[PDB]
Amino acid sequence: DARVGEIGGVIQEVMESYEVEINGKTYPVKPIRNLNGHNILPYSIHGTKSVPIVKTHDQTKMEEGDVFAIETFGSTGKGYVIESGEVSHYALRGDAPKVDLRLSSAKSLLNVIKRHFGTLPFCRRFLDRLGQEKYLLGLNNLVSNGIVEDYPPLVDEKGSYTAQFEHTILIRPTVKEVISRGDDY
Amino acid sequence: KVAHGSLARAGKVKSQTPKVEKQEKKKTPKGRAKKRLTYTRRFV
Amino acid sequence: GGKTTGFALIYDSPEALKKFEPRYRLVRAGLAAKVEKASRQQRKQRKNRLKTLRGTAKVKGAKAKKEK
Amino acid sequence: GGKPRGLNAARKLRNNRREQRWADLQYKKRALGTAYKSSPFGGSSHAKGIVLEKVGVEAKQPNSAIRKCVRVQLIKNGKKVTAFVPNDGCLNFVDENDEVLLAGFGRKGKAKGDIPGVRFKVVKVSGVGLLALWKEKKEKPR
Amino acid sequence: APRKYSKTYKVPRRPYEAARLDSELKLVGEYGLRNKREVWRVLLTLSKIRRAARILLTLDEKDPKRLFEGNALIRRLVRIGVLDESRMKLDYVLALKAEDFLERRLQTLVYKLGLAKSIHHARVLIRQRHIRVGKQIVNVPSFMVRLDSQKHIDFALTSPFGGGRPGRVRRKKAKAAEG
RNA sequence: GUAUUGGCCAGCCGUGGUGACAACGGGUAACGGAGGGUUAGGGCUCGACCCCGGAGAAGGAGCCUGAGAAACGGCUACUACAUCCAAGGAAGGCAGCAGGCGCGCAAAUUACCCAAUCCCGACACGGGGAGGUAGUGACAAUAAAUACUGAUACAGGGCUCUUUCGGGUCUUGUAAUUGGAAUGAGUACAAUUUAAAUCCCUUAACGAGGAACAAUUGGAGGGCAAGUCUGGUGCCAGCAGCCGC
Repeated sequence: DARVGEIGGVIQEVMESYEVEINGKTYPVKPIRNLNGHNILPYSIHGTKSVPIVKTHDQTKMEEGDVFAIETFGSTGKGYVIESGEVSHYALRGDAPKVDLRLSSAKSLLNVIKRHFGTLPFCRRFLDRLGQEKYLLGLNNLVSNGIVEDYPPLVDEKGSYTAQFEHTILIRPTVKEVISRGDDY
Repeated sequence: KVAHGSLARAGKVKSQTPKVEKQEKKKTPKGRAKKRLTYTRRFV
Repeated sequence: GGKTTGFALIYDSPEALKKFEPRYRLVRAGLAAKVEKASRQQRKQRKNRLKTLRGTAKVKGAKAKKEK
Repeated sequence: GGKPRGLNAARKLRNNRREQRWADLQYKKRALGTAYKSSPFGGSSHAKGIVLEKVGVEAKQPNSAIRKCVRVQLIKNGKKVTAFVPNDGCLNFVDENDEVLLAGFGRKGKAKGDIPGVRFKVVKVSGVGLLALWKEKKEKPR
Repeated sequence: APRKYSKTYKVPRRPYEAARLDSELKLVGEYGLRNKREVWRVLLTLSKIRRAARILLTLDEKDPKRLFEGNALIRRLVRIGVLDESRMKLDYVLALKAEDFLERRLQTLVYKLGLAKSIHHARVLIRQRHIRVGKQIVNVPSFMVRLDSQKHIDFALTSPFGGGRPGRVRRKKAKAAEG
């Protein structure tokens, strides 16, 4: 029965009460407003629900049986990230449209991905260890055709510092179980 | 072009540019005095 | 500068002065005292209140005993 | 050559100028008042609207870029138009349902540059002013 | 409806012309003006005179309108001193130029009659309450001094240079050193 | 019948009146004029708005008093809004001055006064949100702060003696040195201003040495005046009225 938009406001108010001196200048810590946690589904890292880290009017409620990844990010910069840099991360869309590919090279990679990774995310090095050496043409073609999604690195402004903490929690029928808790954090 | 594009890349260059500060310099005369200095350089 | 310009009035007799001078000038010289009155809005408000009474408006408490 | 030149032919000369004056394009649009009728703005300079979504528009043939326009519905009469957000990285300042204020490109009803089918630009967002936010002269209210 | 206003300058049509840009700057530096506006203002008041003379010149000779207004126009220019007595003719006012008007202003007249070392020193003395014409204290640099009043410019009676008492900082130094 | 003329109206009798020299009808983001803006001459465009004339007081009609009204800070009735109630009843019209809501890109104080210009009444004496004064106010227009000046050195320009690092003479410049006087931006005893105040104008005691008593807005390929210098990005991000990068 907790309201996700109200949770976001509480998270923001605690973090924003802190400040940090770097090279003689004091910087307020700002939430990265366009990042959020999410629910987790079988074999699929992102579901349909979001957990913001600023106050919003999202009234969607958490329900018995759900599992959520609660993650927060703080920054000394603008509190906003953009995509920039070399791409390493990819994932096959489960809802990919049916397409016909003239290039035979793509036809082979598509079979490899479904049979090895399914909808689980993969990286370039996971292809190298399977003996794939001439795949960059086909991978870029699968992205352009809407079959594979790319996830470029996300960066704040140069000279800023960012930190992250995240846990997985199970909303069981009886009690809440914070499954990833350890003695470290 | 099903992809159409991606709006994430807005503001890439301005964000990643290095930041450098103003360095203090002497104040310049203003008003009638500033015109007097200009006249001397261009004709004397 | 060190120059100043004004206006002057010379009267035949002291009694003739008080007859023709405006009152506000007399207060400046101290000959006459100021008039004490209430502000302009309260006087206007009182005037309109008395248009609803007919005859001997000074005392109107005779109607207090109608309720018993 | 071929005009009437007599001393009592003032009627023909006056009538002729009135008829041929319609062939002008600048005068024809002024007399019929097309701006009052067809233009999304009611013959005014600015207008207020509500942002609906963020859209990217491709540049024309020689160029190659994404122009990052936006969709807006006018409060005054409920019409829907598209507007361009100037400067570098300014879409980041605008969210959904933000009450923007618009103006023209100055080409007087025609598209400017390589951007196709766009006639308006965003001047203010949340009543703060776009350019002031860009130079960090003000902070956007929540 | 009951209030009257007017503006005293005009703006040139072409903004960036090399020939015009340096010509005005020479005039500005010579007379120690503040900006280009005072140059344009002098040009406008000179243009009004030319238009009036040009209108009258196309009239017939000995026309009563030409005689009455022509004489009044000529007398005004002689009185202020921007036109010499050897040339009282309606044709000679057309030959007047900009530098003639700038000669007969209080800022330059201070320079010519001693009283100052630089033309920039004259202006700061005018704005401060030092110079007086006749018996009246003047703090307007563009006073446009008349002819017969030229022999009465002198220091103010209350100014430290023309009498009075020592100024603000001189008194403090004398008092501080005294005790 | 009306204050009077009149197809203004009642009877009886004729068949006429306007039009291609634009009648009749439809549009007007239309009150008319004196006039505003822009200029070789000829013109184009705007005019709700301080002066003159006309109309209206939420929409229509009717009427009393009176010299003068088809009046609305006068009355009667219907339509549309809307107020108090003991449930029987009673009352209202800001396109008058302030003020609130809505509409929009778009427009100020619920302040002081009859001292001035004038009006009305039985009246030299009373009244006037007509009208005047102040607050907010970068609508426009006028005047004009942000610094001034010596000496010693160096540099160069002007002239001479003139052989060259040589000497006399003046100006200009200073990450060169020290040396001078002056002024209001503020501020504050007084007087003056004013119906009572404020501002302006005068005036004792204070008020300039740099990290101030610190000027900004747009530009540097061409049209169009001002770099082919140094980092970042790599048809991406973006600039560009136009040719373009």
